[PDB]
Amino acid sequence: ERRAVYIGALFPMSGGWPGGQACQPAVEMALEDVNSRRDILPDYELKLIHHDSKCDPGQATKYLYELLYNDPIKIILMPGCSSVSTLVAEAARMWNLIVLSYGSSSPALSNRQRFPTFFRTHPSATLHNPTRVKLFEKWGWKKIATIQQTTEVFTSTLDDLEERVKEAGIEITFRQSFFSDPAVPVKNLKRQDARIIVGLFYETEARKVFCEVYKERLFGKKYVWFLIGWYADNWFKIYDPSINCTVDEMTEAVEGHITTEIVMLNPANTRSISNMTSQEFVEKLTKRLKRHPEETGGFQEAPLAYDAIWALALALNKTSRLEDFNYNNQTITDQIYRAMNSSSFEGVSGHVVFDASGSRMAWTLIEQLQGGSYKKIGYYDSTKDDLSWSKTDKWIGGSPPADQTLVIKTFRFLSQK
Amino acid sequence: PLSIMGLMPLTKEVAKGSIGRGVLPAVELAIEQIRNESLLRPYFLDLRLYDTECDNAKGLKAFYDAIKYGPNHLMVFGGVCPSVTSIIAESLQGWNLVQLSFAATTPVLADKKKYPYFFRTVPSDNAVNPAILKLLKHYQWKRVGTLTQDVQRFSEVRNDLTGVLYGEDIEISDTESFSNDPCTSVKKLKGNDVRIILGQFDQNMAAKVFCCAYEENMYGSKYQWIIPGWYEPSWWEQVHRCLRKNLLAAMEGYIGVDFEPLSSKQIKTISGKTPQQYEREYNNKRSGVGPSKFHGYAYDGIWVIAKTLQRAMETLIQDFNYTDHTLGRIILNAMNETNFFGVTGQVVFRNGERMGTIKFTQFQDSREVKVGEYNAVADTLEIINDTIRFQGSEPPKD
Ligand SMILES: NC[C@H](CC(=O)O)c1ccc(Cl)cc1
Repeated sequence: ERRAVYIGALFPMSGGWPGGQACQPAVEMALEDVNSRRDILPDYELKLIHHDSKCDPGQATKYLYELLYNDPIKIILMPGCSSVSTLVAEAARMWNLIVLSYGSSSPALSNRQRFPTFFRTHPSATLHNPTRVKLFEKWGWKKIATIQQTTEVFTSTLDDLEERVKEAGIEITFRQSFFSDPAVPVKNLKRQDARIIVGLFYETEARKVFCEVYKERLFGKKYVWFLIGWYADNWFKIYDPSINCTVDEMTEAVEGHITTEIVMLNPANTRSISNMTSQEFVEKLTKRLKRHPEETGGFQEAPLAYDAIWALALALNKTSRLEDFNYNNQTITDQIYRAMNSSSFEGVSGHVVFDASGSRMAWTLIEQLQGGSYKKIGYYDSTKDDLSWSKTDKWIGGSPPADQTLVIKTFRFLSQK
Repeated sequence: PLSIMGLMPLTKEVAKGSIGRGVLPAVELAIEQIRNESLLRPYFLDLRLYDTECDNAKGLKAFYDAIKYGPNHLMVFGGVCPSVTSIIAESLQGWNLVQLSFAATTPVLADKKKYPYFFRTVPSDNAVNPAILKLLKHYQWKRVGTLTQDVQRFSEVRNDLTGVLYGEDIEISDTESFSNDPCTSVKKLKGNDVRIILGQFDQNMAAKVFCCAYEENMYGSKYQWIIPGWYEPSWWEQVHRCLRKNLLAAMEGYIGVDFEPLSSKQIKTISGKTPQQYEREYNNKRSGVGPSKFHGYAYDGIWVIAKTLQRAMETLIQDFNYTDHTLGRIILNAMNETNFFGVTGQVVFRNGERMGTIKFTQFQDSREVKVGEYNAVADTLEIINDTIRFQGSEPPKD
């Protein structure tokens, strides 16, 4: 009785960021909740056709071919990580499709003249940069180093960090990059005497970077690392056959490094459009999962997928027209684009708004690894300039280290005897 | 009928269409000669050309349409712009296709764990590192500095250079890297007494680097620059901080390094002709189309495709519906065995990478002149005397 409308999806179950493991049951939950309600789509039905993209553009290309050239006509695609998202979003203008990501954080995906029909619920990764500049200004650091991986997400984050950090009077003295092997840039960092290091790379690559860091002795009391807080909580103890450094050596190779992450979940206990608070959502998701939340990848991005499905459903209800969609005409797709561009509703992850800048969240969690575990050491709100410092960060010597130790004009005095 | 998927920019609207339009006469000559001599006895080579305007969207659309609507293609041939080439090359393994490019020179494609089915007849731009190593050994320059722009291609070229020198006794004294303005970094290079500088930067940044070198007085009789040579001809006066006389005074004597278009021997190639005769017939075939640099590499690529299809049919079952893993593996193992003297030298593959000749060129008074070659198969560097010169009497020493 209800005419089924189809959406395509690509969930990364492995690879750089295995977010599919916890963002796919969230999409299942959201689809069930929006199909049970008779107010949203009284005559249609949202159905899902998904593939495991493994977060690499090759299998993503194969599965995009299988999606766009098979039985059900799709009205929207939902890619996962930033690579697949960029590929699909720059390839989807030929088929006149809308692309709505849930876990894509590449600052380069904010270019409207290049990705014209692209939406996302994930915040842009430029939000970590003001937090990093604030932590540099607080601790009085003026010259930092970088070791990134040459993926467009990290390149864009580093560019934005550059124009941010140049605005407050801080300079990036040394820039290193690598595609699949970090040994050479790590030893160049060691040979160049870098102190404050900002690493922009995935976890399965952070393990290799830090094996090479341990073999170079680029750690201890003189070096401070600024990583990304979206890795697993035991990413350094995980057995990995590609690295030679054992677990006990790597546990001390990375010790006292700062990480930043966004909250992604509404801290208040008010009820959203789905009539469900954040606690009930998290509890239902945990009951729906197969393993514990701490070891299920992508648990912190499930509300983003929930809100993405709900926003898609609300924008389709605003137009309520669908089976007349084919990959040739531009009327239905730009109608849905105009419907989504003006979306505004209270989701499980806050006020969901599809703005161009991609920054609808404000609070940034700041952590530090102390004794093999992460401990929160502050919060930051970039707009109102609020730093809810908790005074918990530890250091070897009570005070944070300093790069480029300064000269000291010591006087010589006549011997008093 | 052995259908081949040909992807290359043929559209006039794109600037890179010049490459495809100048290459087409060479591939036409090669296929017509293969048909005349009838190398593939019962079959015939069918090259299907699908236009990709170097847009990732249009390139992926053309690839998909050729996969679905077109015939059962055995291989992919072409790929000129790096974006589309990377997109296709990473995904080839899903359709068990094998690509052979002739214009994609980026060093990232050399990774045979992300691009297992990709091959190249043109030397990548990180194959100039052993050439530079032999050039350094030729003048006893055992201490060099580097100035590297921080994008992917140059970062990978530098990360390969540092591994080429490992084992030798050439130590990289100072290592530098810049993103937007190199002035801050040329000062750090000067403040450490670096005499020989290996630069890996772009064409627009080269003018800035040479202006900052003139201001820092990093030139003259005791400094040597070794920068890439793939810059377009007359790239200095096209720029419009330092007036052109100082820019020319700062860049006089830099040694560019780049691959060589055609061979200079007279030994008969696999086609039965010599490189001079091939160049003559190519130049008299195309009437007004602009001459490209990859026409010899396209000739060699078509001959490689013909020979590998021949030696793959020799070991043979033959149908290919993009599901045949065995046929893909057979074509891979047959392509690994390519060894013949083409028009651009001997065609040998080392893990998908062509072992060719890298030429050296030196910016004399107002023009670049050839000053030597490096044959990577024999690992020999010969410097054409009477050409290379230095502002001082002897080569500048570190
Ligand atoms: N949602 C998290 C996001 C996913 C992505 O950018 O593909 C991410 C960004 C960076 C890292 Cl290191 C790990 C994960």
